[PDB]
Amino acid sequence: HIPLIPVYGKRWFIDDIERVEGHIAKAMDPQRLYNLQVSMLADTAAQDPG
Amino acid sequence: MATVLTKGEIVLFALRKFAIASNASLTDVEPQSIEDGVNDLEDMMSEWMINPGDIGYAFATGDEQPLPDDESGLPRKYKHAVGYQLLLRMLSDYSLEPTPQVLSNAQRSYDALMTDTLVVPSMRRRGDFPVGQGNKYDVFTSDRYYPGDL
Repeated sequence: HIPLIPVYGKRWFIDDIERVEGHIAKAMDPQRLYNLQVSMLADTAAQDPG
Repeated sequence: MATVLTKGEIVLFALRKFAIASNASLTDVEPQSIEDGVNDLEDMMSEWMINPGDIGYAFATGDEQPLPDDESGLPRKYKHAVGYQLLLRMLSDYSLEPTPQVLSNAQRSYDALMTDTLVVPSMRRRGDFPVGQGNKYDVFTSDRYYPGDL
């Protein structure tokens, strides 16, 4: 046999192409939108203190 | 365009519209009031490059002098607006004050001119704003996050 042993998190075969997925691909958009929200709030707060 | 506006026609329109020099009120016309009017028109058009913006006026190339027989380059759709504004500016030479109807006509013509040069700049995305996974920034397009510049 070929001595390479693959390990997958979640694997499916959809359209002649094998597709995999880990545990963080689904959470990219909310995370990088939360970061933008915090960054935009910080400097707006820092612009006019009193 | 249709008949080509000259610089002298615009000042004659302004002189006629307030019964200063026309064939249908009494009589008469003067030669110095023409040079003064044409120079006033030139200075007005120079100023209009700021607030109303460019509208296609043809300036004198090199020094010389404007001369009433020169072609203005304006479309015929603007002559009432330009003439009314010029009349308002040059009324005080003869120590006269405009009537309310003249002011109303001037405002209407100016509004028509303003309507034809709008922009509404339509602000863009920023540059740290993400573009979602829904439009496949990896394969179809490139550069996740909007450019927001150019």
